[PDB]
Amino acid sequence: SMQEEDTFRELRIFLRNVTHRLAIDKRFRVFTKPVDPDEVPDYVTVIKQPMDLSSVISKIDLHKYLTVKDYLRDIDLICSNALEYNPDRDPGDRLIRHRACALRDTAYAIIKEELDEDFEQLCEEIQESR
Repeated sequence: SMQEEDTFRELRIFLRNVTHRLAIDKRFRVFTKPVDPDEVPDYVTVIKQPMDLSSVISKIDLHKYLTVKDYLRDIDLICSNALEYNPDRDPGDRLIRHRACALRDTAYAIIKEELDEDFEQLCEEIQESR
């Protein structure tokens, strides 16, 4: 129905806004674009599902997210990829992991405060009906 398509449009608006706010945060610069093959050639061999905030924006616009839970799976993937690829004790790896955790925690915190649970449940129920 048109009411359902309006629901998903509002969802995309909400997701674009959250993603923007993450993408403009200086801490999260490393997560705004794909890892560059030239600089890190073993990346695509170790990490089987690369993800980044630019790809998330593209996915929003392609209607790939019909719930906030589906969006959060890709925010979680950005974070888990960073933890997996950079697991060592040195300061460069520890910094990226701290930033990855902050990206995840920040996204969840924005969503906890600004997503209406009945809106999410509506999206879930429409998604399940398809």
